[PDB]
Amino acid sequence: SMWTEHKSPDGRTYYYNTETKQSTWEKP
Amino acid sequence: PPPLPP
Repeated sequence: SMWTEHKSPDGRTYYYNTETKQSTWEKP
Repeated sequence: PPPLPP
């Protein structure tokens, strides 16, 4: 729960968990 | 903005 959608500068789709404050790759 | 994952 609590995630953010952003596009990695390299040209990828990454997400950031704002529930624990961590960075993750690909939809969880 | 949030940091990118490794």
